[PDB]
Amino acid sequence: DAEKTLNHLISGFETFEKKINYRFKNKAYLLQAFTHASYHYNTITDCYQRLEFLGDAILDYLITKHLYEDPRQHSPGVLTDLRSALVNNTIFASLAVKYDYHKYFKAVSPELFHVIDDFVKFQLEKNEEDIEVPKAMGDIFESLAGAIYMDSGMSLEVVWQVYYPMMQPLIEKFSANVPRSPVRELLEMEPETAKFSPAERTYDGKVRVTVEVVGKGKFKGVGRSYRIAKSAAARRALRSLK
Amino acid sequence: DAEKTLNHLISGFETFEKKINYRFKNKAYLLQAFTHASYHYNTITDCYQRLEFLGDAILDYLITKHLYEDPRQHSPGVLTDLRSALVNNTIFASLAVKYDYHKYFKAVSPELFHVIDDFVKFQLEKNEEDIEVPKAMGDIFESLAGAIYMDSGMSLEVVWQVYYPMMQPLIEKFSANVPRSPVRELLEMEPETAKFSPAERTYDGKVRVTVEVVGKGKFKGVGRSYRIAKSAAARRALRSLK
Repeated sequence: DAEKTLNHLISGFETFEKKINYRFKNKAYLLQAFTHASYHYNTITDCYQRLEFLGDAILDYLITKHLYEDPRQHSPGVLTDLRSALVNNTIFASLAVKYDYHKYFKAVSPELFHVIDDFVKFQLEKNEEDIEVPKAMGDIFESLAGAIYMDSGMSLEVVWQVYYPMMQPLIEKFSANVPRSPVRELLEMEPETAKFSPAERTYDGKVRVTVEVVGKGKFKGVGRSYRIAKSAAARRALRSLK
Repeated sequence: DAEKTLNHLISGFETFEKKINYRFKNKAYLLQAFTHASYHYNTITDCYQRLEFLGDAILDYLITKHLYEDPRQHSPGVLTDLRSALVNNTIFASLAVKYDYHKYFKAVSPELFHVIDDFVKFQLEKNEEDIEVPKAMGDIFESLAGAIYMDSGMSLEVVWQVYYPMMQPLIEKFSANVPRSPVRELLEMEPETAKFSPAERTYDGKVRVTVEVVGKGKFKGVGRSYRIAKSAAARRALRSLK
């Protein structure tokens, strides 16, 4: 008999919905999100794997919409590093356990749990390297996103309401700690008080540019593109004025 | 002088906006989307690279929302193949030229254009293998998506209004031509007239399942997960009834 097999299965999820602050209308989405493959007891939904897939795309689109909107207005080279370091099944996974995803994880695997656990313990100790990683726990951070979306009528903002909070901090500590895109570093630096020459091309076919400043004189950049010539000019500048 | 440098730069884009059926309020988004790095003439926007990045995520989220909603309700193994074959900078690129993206591409590179061209010609001939690929032309199929979105106040549906049309056909020809997920192959096949045993586990620890049918008798599947045991049961079934 179904309708009750289920309550059986979601007993406890009460806290989890509390912890993450969201409340599932179809609880079956919750459960599935969390049903691994080895959990041969659940016969009423698919494992979460199909919601893992979906969820990726979402977190992607999102962490990306994010990084790209950052007023730090990153260079595109650092954007793909940042994208790459932030979407990352190992990060996803370290969030899940920061968030207890592993307390409601449904599977059959002692094997897997000593892992999952040796893994959980590492994370927290660290929090006042060589430690292997429970793939699945990035995998469910994904799935849930899928789950929640599918719950809210496919709402991106909703999923974001929930998940921002969780990465917001990580995302932020990554970015402060990068290459200050040097034009922006210093359009910011000296606002309307630094000026950029038209672009002018060169004998070995590169673009060159030149920056003047407030009685701090003028610096001269070169590179194979404008964007680059520009920052190279900025970079030599940025240097002086320290 | 700026305001006119620009009209200079977008002369022609009239057709392109026509061809794809969309009309840019800020034309500068259009232009940028299309400004390569080697195009040292444009000094009023960034090259499109930052909009390439953004655009990826979008097409991703989208082609994905797509594949996952497909009533064929694919297995998750085929979903990542399909995702992988459809998002693919080489496909993106073959759409761009199917769509003339290359007529409005701004760059400096004869070098690149013999490529771009030897490339364009190949595609069309084919249309009533060893041919190398202009990365940039997937790259701008992406960017535009970025562009358009950024134009429409960040509207996903809008970008989709435009881009669906372009992949809709490709997407569709890929899917018809895959592994028919065998449960679905035949919940479809024989609707309410095929039944699935509870799951029952085994001596070497796998899940097993059994399917009965309309006086077409009963077939028996095994695999390390339920989902799998199921289709394996389905598969042996599917076989008989041909």
